[PDB]
Amino acid sequence: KEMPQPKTFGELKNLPLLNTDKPVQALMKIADELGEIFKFEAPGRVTRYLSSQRLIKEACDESRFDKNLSQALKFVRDFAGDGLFTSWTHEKNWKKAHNILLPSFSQQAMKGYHAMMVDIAVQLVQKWERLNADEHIEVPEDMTRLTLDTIGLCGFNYRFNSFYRDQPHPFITSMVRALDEAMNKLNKRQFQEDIKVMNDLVDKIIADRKASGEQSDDLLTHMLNGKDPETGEPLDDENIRYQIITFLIAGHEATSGLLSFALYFLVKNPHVLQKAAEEAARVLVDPVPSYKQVKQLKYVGMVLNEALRLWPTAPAFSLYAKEDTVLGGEYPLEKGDELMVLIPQLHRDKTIWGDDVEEFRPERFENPSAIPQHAFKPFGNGQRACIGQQFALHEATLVLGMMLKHFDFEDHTNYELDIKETLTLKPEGFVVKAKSKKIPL
Ligand code: HEM
Repeated sequence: KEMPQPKTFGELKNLPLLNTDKPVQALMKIADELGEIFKFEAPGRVTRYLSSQRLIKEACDESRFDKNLSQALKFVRDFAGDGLFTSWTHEKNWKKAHNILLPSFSQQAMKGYHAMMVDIAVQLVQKWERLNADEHIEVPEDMTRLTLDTIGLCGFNYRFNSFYRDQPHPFITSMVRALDEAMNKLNKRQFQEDIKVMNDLVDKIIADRKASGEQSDDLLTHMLNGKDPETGEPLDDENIRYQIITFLIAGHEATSGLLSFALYFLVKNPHVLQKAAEEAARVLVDPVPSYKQVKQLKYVGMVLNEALRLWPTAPAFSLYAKEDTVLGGEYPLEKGDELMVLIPQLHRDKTIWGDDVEEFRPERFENPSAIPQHAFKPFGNGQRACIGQQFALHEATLVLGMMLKHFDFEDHTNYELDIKETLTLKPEGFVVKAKSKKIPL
């Protein structure tokens, strides 16, 4: 009835406990010790971290709780503005952009993005085909080049050409710098300059596109042509800019993390790699994968969901109570009280997944309808769930399928998993060697 709480440090309350490079991983250990709910205080602030499916299912009831803008999201809003990710559900622009963009992110819409995804995926595979025998792959680095360039191409038909450079395109440098600064706040001169670099490029492309009248298969065309069904209003140019920034900010790192963790688990589990590779060989019979082929990569899809189970790459989200309510029959909350969903702990709930939760077993996802509601939430919840979920999974399934078709992989360093935390998670320093199977591409 009384909620556990970890060590306090006087006026600093619990804050010193997150004085670490790996706060989510620290929080998982606190959850291991304290159980399914604990209080966590800082000077300004109180939240309650939830870890069990029993309480998280209640937290996911949208009549009772809505998305909160956590401090991290408030700092990100300095450059992501009122784009979808950093808006309250009640802001007019959240609803407008959500209504306009939702069908442009459906599974069906992936058919329209597929050619541009393949363009970047082929660039990645060709890079690896072109390595000499003495060389190796920097996995999260190459995965981030791929996802950034894919979201730039599908997002606004802009080529960052990340596979042509050691130093990233200057927009990328400013975006990555801007993100780091917002996370570190949890400089100012550089922050403003980096914001300006982002707005300038994105505003220019928007202005260029409106001028030429060109129609493309990208999200920018959808946003220039879209009208909110409720009001009949379009998004204005400022908000369109924030959405483009948001697709890059929200999408690039979580998706490259997922591809990196999935390859990690595959090289650490050779039997699973071989089963995934046999499927990729059977299904991807053409030098350029089709949309329909990617959809037949069922076990690759299971591999990706099981990677998201263990290390969901956007690991926590924040909610507030809409009205006074009692959580789990035991914990009274007041209107506005905050909850944090700790997704890696949720995904380790032994009452749902059985005792073997640390084991990498894609077969858990063989029958998606036996996973209970709200047991598996790597893309968040309800109407504030990831709008990019189909995009991320189509991209990851395509790319992983191709990697497994085209190369054998060696964990040549016997890499020890080290999870770096930013807004997202990734296996820092993960490296492999890939030997080409010499299959046409
Ligand atoms: C595997 C990769 C990804 C993961 C694990 C992921 C995860 C998430 C999660 C957990 C949220 C909810 C945030 C919260 O409740 O505060 C979210 C929201 C969002 N994501 Fe993703 N994401 C991924 C990829 C992407 C991609 C590629 C894009 C864009 C193309 C994207 C765009 C967005 C947007 C715009 C939102 C806000 C949606 C709204 O609230 O209306 N994400 N994502």
